[PDB]
Amino acid sequence: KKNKHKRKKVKLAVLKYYKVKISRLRRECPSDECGAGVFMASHFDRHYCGKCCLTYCF
Amino acid sequence: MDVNTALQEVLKTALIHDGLARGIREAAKALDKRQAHLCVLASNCDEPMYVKLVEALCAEHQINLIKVDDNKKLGEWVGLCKVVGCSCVVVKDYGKESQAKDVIEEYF
Ligand SMILES: [Zn+2]
Repeated sequence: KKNKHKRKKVKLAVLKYYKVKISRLRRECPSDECGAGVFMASHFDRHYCGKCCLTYCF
Repeated sequence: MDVNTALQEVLKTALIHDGLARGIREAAKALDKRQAHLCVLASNCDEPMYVKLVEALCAEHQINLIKVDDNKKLGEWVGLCKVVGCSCVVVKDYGKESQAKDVIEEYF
């Protein structure tokens, strides 16, 4: 039987985007729809915005 | 016309006008977006990095902040009612100017 995907719950994910002077560790998506609020995923070889699927390879 | 009553009335108006952003993630997005004139914080929350980030971002954006006592009461005020309990709120905009809004601005 095929198993359904289960979302891995992350506790206080927003806490990982900022360091306290403030520092935004995750790169922000440079798109008209997303803007500064949305952060881009830092994968092992690429930056990937979740909202608009924008990907910048290293 | 206490500041608590003013906050309750302004939050009710913002919710009725869909101008409220509940939760730390939505609040942080609204603050970073150079919007969300006002912010409300709950002193009950036990996470230190929570309050540290909330206050740091609020000060960096240079916007008003209020430290209410109970997270459960804050959630019941913002309209999560059984109440989930909101530990950080943001006012994206106010629906209409009111005496409660004026009292909040004076307290600011
Ligand atoms: Zn994007």
